[PDB]
Amino acid sequence: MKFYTIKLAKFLGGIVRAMLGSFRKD
Repeated sequence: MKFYTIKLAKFLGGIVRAMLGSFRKD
């Protein structure tokens, strides 16, 4: 494949945490 598929997945998987990480439980 474009191999960029794995790269993007990581990129999103990096931001996904950042979003949730943005909001703190307490």
